[PDB]
Amino acid sequence: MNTIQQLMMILNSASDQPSENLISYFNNCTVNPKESILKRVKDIGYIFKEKFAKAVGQGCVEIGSQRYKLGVRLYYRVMESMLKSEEERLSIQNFSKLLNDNIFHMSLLACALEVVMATYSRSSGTDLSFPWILNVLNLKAFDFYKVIESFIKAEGNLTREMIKHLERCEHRIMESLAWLSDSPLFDLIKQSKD
Amino acid sequence: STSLSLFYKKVYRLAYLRLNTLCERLLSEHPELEHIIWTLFQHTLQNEYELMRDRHLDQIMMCSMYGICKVKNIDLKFKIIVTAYKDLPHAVQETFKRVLIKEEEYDSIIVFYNSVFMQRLKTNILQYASTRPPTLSPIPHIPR
Amino acid sequence: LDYHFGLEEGEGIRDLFD
Repeated sequence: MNTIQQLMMILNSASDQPSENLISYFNNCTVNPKESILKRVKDIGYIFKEKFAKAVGQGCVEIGSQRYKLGVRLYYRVMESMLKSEEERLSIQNFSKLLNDNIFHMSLLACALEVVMATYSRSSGTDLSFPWILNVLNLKAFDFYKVIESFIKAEGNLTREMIKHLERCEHRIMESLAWLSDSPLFDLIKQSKD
Repeated sequence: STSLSLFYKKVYRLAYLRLNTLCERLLSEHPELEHIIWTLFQHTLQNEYELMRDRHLDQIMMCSMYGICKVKNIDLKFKIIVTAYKDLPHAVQETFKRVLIKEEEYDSIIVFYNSVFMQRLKTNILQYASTRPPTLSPIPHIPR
Repeated sequence: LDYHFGLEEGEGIRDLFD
């Protein structure tokens, strides 16, 4: 019963930086992640615009920036929702391990960017259709998937169409992508077969 | 390993739903076949996982249907299976026209069954051939 | 709804990377 309009208003005014509360969580960690988190956002954004422009026909594409930023605003809003949630579920305030994991932040961000770019599909060479974002970030399908269900429970403002799109990406990971030879899954299966 | 169990759990639900969809339209005459096929299907994902490598879930699915029918003498042509599959909303022709064989070689889903599938599973598929009832694998709950 | 949530109450995003 959600409309595209509300999430659009939320992201439009949301901040590009971690909130006071999110930093609160960064400072509660055995190892402080605020540093790697900011730097990662800086570099990926640099890589993302160049790639976007390249995939999009050719030249200079002022639209790549506007999207990445919306991605980041969602990324942070979702990370803080997940943390608040975990805190009331396990009653601990640390989380150092989760928040220092490169893959976790890599997956959250991608997922968040996949949603933002989805809404603006009706906006050559080829662009974003779901798998694209993976290659752009050098992120495996099996890792992305690990972030999907939580992302859906952390963001109460997702449309029906957006959850639907997220599920379709998940089904494609499960049907083949997570089974490619480059997939961490086979190690996860071997590690378990012993 | 939450990651690995979440993954399998969901891959089973998806797989079963698609299997149940095809079996209800293709094998209504023999309602018993679905549970045996699902058993072979699950056995594969769980124990012959190398078979999925660079391959598609639906290719193993249609190959299990075609298999058990064979040992139970139920007449089910692959051409009939393909046509139905095409009706599923996510279905892409390429999934049964271009399937991996050895290294970089692709051919129809038939060459796959006969050249790779049947061989890796021949031994096991035989169990079900025994005129004795099998240890059917548990169906994915999937309520709600 | 109509989406399959496979996580159980005793499970959370933190166990997925744990």
